Amino acid sequence: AMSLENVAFNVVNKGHFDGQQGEVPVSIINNTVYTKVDGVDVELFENKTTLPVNVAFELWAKRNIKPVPEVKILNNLGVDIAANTVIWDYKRDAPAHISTIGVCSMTDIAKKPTETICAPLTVFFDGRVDGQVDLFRNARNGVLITEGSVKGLQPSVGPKQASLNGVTLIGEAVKTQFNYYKKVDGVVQQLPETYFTQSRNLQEFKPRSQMEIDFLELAMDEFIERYKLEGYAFEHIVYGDFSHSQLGGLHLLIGLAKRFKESPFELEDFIPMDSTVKNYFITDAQTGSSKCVCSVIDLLLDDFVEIIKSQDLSVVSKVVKVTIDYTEISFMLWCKDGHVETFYPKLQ
Amino acid sequence: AMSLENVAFNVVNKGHFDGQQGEVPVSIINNTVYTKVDGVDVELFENKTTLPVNVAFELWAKRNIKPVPEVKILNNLGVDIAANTVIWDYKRDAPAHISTIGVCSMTDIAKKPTETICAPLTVFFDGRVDGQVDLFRNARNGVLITEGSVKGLQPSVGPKQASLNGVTLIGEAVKTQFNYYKKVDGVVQQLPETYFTQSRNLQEFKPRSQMEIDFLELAMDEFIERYKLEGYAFEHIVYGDFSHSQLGGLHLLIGLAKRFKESPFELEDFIPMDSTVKNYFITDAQTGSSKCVCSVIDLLLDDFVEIIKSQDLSVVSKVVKVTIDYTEISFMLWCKDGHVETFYPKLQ
Amino acid sequence: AMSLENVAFNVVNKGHFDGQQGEVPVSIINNTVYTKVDGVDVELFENKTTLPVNVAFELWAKRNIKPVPEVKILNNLGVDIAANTVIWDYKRDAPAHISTIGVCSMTDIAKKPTETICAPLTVFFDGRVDGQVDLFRNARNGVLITEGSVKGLQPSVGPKQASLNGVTLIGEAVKTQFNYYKKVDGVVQQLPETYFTQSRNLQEFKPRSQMEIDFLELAMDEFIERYKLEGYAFEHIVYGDFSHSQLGGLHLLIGLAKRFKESPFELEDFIPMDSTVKNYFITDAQTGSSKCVCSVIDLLLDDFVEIIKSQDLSVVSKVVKVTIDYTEISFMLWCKDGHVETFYPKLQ
Amino acid sequence: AMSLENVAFNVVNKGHFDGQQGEVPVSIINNTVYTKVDGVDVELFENKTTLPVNVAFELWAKRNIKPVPEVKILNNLGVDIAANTVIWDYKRDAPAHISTIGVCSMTDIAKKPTETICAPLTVFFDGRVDGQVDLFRNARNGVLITEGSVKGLQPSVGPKQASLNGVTLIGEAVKTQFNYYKKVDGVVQQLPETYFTQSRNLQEFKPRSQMEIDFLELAMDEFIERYKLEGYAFEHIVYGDFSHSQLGGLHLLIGLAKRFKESPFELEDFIPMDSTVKNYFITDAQTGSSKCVCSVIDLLLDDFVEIIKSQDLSVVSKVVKVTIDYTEISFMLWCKDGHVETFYPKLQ
Amino acid sequence: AMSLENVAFNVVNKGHFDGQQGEVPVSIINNTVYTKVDGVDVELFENKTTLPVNVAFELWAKRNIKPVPEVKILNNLGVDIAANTVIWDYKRDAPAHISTIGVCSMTDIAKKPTETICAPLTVFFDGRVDGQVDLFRNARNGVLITEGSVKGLQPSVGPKQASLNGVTLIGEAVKTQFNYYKKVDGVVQQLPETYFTQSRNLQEFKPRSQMEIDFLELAMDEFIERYKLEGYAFEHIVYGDFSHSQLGGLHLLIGLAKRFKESPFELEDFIPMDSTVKNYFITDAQTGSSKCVCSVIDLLLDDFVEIIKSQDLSVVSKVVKVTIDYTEISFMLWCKDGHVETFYPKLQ
Ligand SMILES: Cc1nc(C)c(CN)[nH]1
Ligand SMILES: Cc1nc(C)c(CN)[nH]1
Ligand SMILES: Cc1nc(C)c(CN)[nH]1
Ligand SMILES: Cc1nc(C)c(CN)[nH]1
Ligand SMILES: Cc1nc(C)c(CN)[nH]1
Repeated sequence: AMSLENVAFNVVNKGHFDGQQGEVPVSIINNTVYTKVDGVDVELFENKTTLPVNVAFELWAKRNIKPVPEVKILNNLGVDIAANTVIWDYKRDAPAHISTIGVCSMTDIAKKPTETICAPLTVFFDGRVDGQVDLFRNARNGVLITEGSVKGLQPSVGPKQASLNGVTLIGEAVKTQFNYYKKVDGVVQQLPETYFTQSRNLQEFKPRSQMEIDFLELAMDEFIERYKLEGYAFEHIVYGDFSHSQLGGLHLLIGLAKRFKESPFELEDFIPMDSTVKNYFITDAQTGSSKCVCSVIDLLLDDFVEIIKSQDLSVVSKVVKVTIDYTEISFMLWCKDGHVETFYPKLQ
Repeated sequence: AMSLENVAFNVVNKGHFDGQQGEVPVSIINNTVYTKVDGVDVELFENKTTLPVNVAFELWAKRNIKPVPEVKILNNLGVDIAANTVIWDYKRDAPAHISTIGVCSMTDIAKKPTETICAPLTVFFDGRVDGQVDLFRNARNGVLITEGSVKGLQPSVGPKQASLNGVTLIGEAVKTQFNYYKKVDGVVQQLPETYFTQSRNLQEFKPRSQMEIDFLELAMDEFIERYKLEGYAFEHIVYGDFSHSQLGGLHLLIGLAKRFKESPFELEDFIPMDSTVKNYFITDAQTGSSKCVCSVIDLLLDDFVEIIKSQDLSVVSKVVKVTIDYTEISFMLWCKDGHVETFYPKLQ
Repeated sequence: AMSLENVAFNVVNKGHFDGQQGEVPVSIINNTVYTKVDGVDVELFENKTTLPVNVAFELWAKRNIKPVPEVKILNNLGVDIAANTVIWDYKRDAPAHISTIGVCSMTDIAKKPTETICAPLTVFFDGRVDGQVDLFRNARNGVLITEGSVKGLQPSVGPKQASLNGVTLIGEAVKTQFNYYKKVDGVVQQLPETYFTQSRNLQEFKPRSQMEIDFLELAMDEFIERYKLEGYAFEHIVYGDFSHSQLGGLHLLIGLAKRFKESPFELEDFIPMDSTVKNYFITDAQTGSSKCVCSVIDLLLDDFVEIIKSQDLSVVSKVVKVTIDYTEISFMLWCKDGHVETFYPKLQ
Repeated sequence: AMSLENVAFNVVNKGHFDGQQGEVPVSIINNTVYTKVDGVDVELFENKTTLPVNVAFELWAKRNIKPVPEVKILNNLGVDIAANTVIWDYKRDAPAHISTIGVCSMTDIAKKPTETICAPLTVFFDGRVDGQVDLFRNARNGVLITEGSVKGLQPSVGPKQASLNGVTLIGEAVKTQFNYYKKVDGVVQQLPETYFTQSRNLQEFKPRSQMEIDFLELAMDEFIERYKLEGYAFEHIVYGDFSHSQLGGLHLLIGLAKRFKESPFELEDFIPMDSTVKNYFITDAQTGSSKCVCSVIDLLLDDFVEIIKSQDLSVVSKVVKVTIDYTEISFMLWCKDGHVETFYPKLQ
Repeated sequence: AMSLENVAFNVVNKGHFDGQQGEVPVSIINNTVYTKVDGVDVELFENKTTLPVNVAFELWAKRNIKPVPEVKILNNLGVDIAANTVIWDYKRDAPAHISTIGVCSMTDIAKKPTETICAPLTVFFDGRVDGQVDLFRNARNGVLITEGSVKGLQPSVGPKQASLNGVTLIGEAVKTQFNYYKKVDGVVQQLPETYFTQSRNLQEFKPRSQMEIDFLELAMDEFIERYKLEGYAFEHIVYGDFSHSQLGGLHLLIGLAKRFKESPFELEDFIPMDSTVKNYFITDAQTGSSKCVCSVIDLLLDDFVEIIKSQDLSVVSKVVKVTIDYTEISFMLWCKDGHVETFYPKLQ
């Protein structure tokens, strides 16, 4: 019994769509939904999507308010659509998926994921919702998350963090670590062994290991001494070189976080979306060092050290493929005389 | 139980809002309402009003589909709002009135016209709706239309024509001639003696008298001979003078209609709204004669002849006030040697 | 090697997309594409679709410029997408189908219809394009049109008319009558026996039989006499009754065409799309007779007479199902004393 | 002698509308007003209102630049319109009122508040403007503010703070505490005894009493000990419970301010407007505790303690009505064994 | 070989336009350019200019990514257009100039600055680009910047700072100090002796001299004592007077920076553009002191002290003209009894 005024009533009275009965007067102008409160219009939703305003408003109101996988993880697993929920992409302020199943009459391709239209699409299933583990078992393509064991199904432990209403966090009052399962053409696939990105911000970066605590506290030459990193080009790769017009390295988020405490810099997010590897046009404010495409990855420093220390350094240039967030990331490894020159997430 | 999807269901299934239950999926883009019909969007309403798209859509769906007074008549009588209906202005493709009573939650100032908010406004009442003659009796300010007698109330016979879904016509299968009543501060007013404009189109003009039949069939000098119009400047005023750069006269719609059969002309309606007197920037295609503001009135030729023949012609210039469509229309009368030079609906 | 400036170059220089090389400067404002011609912007395309302006522009430039099936026929046959072409819906000024195959990078779901994404969709194939009869043979779901015989495939003769650049016509210099074939899950279907709508306009209606020539020339009571139509309510159904406030019958386009020569009327197309049965809110200008939902079908009068004369008239009300344009159209048959009262394409 | 170019001249040259003579070239595109400065367009005003761009621009330029009552106070007193000024709502970036009196030709319902149209509306009068105390005396409905005594009129001391150009503050160089007067139907009404909200921000919260200084400095169990708050559920109500998936209590702004210093949290203002009680969808970043509708009020902790300590605690659940900012706020009081379980501003 | 999809490919893959070959699917909706990434639209550019969206997108992608003169300097020198580059105005998010030369087909007035159309316009030339010093020599009107000497041309040393991707800085890894040259009507003009504004922010203000270090550390009466500023009204002019309703003085950015550390204030930038003298509507949050037009200049305190100490103080009021950023700034000097009362950048 869906309607614009009923979705708006739910937004005004419940903070989101809660299936409540009622209507509030709504007015649509430009790409913004308004409601009349004591004679005047009050903005409820500014549409930043490529969907019609009322359709985007309904999808946002029907967004999942439970901790869910980060959009980069769902994308890396090939999720096309979600079963009976909307995964809201908070970075893009838009639905993570084009179509829906049992959510909105305008975007729905089906009411239930068991409809033959869904068979070729990778449907996201949530084991926390009743019947969705069974729906995953009968779906030809899909990705399932659960809080515990699924009889017979071999699990893949996902990252510790999940997104709750746009806030990435490692849950204390809620579970954020899920078991992951994937199926392609009716067959359960073996999810690869993988590292996970840490999903930290540059402004509120917090070290998550003793190595990371030492990197941020210690000076460059003494940290490299303590962790036996001589010859691995951490000076260029992690710390960054701000001496020439073109900024050198600076590919690990922790390096950007360290630099940020001393002097500010501009990071232009020219493809603003959640992704395992991010690309920024960086301009260092202090020196004027800059780089058009500086690929940045947020790995735990211990994981990055483990990755770089497990490479054969006897070749000038090669592609090193590492599974991170379930996807294969290609790193360009440059060496000279058995020592690393640079190691960066390869720009395709 | 109003909603956008329910108004749209009524539009799609009943042609207008009929109070039916149901919903159809709707999408709003730009200022247009669309509905999904077998996978594709079909336009239902393009907003040409200054109201929000969804609000205009609802008001148009809730328009009065019965023959109603033309907007120029309602305006001339000072109608501010209508009781429990929407008068759709088809010349502007917008609601004739700013607010509503018992129609739409966004535009409603009241649910019933008996609310004290309505007392200072001239409410339009329709005797054809049960209880509205009584509502008019208790309203402080109002305009009432009826098909027959109202006990005690002295009627004012309105024009023969009414607007049915934007089509002005003299009804054969429906009654279009109404009795009119008006109240100002609780007192039933004596509506003045009035002429009525004929509301005819230039393209499909039809004569409504023998004088009008003769005007369109006979040549200029023989019509003026037959009707003793010598010295009344019908050559300039009605027929029009296309000999100089500035078009002479041409203020009566019948004259424009006659000219139209021989050669076409451009009429720029720069204030496109329903009004007793219309103003056009006219460019005659055959001669190139033109005039920025050519005021045009559609009076029955017999009425215009009666008006001009009842004027004292012994003064160079004066204002002749005529009650047309219940309003006072000032005309400018120009004379010389006891004969008319020009007579036009005055530009203020 | 697709681009906005290249599509625009093709539009400006070839009238449509012809695969030519070149670019013209383009500017996009509002929902309109402009091109600079000697210092000033000239409109090329105004987007009336729900797609992004540049995407709609490309699809319209890449429209099929050959006579193709009318959108109502494709819809009735369940066509979801077209193979390597765009069917432009000129009644909606939008693409007939949501997605494309080998046409535009933004709307493409595949490059070739042989991709497994297309298997569950009914793909439209054009025998006039090389290899498309073979593509239809290997497609699981599809609709095929041809100019002649396909070995082994039993044909279904389609209507005489086809749409050429939005102009429906029976071709003299081009073939417009196609053989139709359909497959559901790999099985060649037996297309039902069907009547066809004539797709005529009200303004330029032309009779296509002696019965139709007689209907338009003869008076009501003598036509009904000549064709033994006494007791079939053609007076109400076809001719129309303009005596009461609610317009009676008027469900056959030929009747609207006949009425149109005597007096004009307003037809509000509230669901403006190509369909076998059309619904209009009609207001007769001469009488003021009106009806919110007047279903109108354009059948050849001989076909309508054959349909109504082949019905059992011994029941008050029943649903009469007729295959028209390959689809099942429900009609409502109302009888009394063995005679027809009304027979109209049923409003669901 | 109003004009768009004259309002723009005043904005460019005086920072607001100052009644100066002159014009600057203006261009309107989208919903933004621009001015040409040395060959290029410079944004003057981005319209975020539901009014036409030029109308909103004029109202914003004509905004009151003196300390005025906060919009929540005016709303709580039922103010419909202001006399000869615009109260700009900085939180909504729109005029606080639909219409004006003597301000803008597009929004004006009258030029002077003495016009009969204003009689039924509660007009806001400013005693600091000459003649407005007299206008209030003759107005049927209205709200008056003054800096001192009005002969015969019994005053209501308002809050210490007022809004100056969107900045809420307790004035040192200007008076921000006003006397308030209200009239309904020609009769001066007795304004109730009321508490006042403190209007503080979460990010720049400052304690305004020794109790508040102790709440922010002291730990939970020692503050409750010092102020004899045992059994009043301040642990749940003020401090907040972040242990379960649903966040417990957290209804006093000071509690949110204390929590904010330790760890951040998201507050979704889903009805973004000035109001005595605010509703937020809160997501605690540290724990993942969340609540869809967390009603938040900014009372001085001493006032909240006085309110909760003056309640009978011998009932399971009841509505406690408290006058705050002149309006009656309903609080839901939940008790068990003579002790408080929760006390929150009741969600209607 | 320019195209929208090629500019977008360059933005996605290089961070800006780099002349690379390739295309990415693009969609334009509203005034925003999007690209499809794994099924969903990702925003590439939100148009805030008065140019068409695709044109602004191309100009922004083709922006100069090298340290360039700040827009205020180019404006002060009368620059109309740039040679074969786009100077992006980051404060206005728009191109600094209306037209281009050899950049975009929509905005280009010429391909090379040697075309007679450019002769009357002051073209900006960059000596760092090959052939541009020669182009300047043959241009009738122009402004040239270089890193070193130009044979025969007498240089003007510009400011230390330049804008790199919107970041104003004094370069360490890149040169930001340029030599400036100007030509009017084929004749090299002598650039005047000039002071330079420091281009500092209020939030991240840093002292650039011992006098500035002392101003920020020392109290008002002791700083004035140390620098012999008694009688120069620094208390009013630089420190600001927040005691009356109208804020006194506060015309030097360093004064606003000092005040900012103690208490916050609102600065309304009503003409948001880069300029030597800025105008703000300031509201002090602590006191409620305010001023509609507070002209603010960021001079090094030593330079401002030198300017004010080099004035004759024996007149009530006079205009003091000082060349700053190459332009003549008029200062209003008010004196009494041989002492300064106020000294502010005169509001024209
Ligand atoms: C997360 C979110 N909420 C809203 C109201 C939006 C629209 N910009 N986005
Ligand atoms: C009379 C009318 N019908 C419609 C669908 C409109 C919107 N332009 N106006
Ligand atoms: C058939 C058609 N041509 C054009 C240029 C359009 C856009 N309204 N539609
Ligand atoms: C307070 C305010 N000033 C302006 C220019 C606006 C428009 N967003 N709002
Ligand atoms: C500097 C800049 N980049 C972009 C994507 C814009 C559009 N707002 N402006």
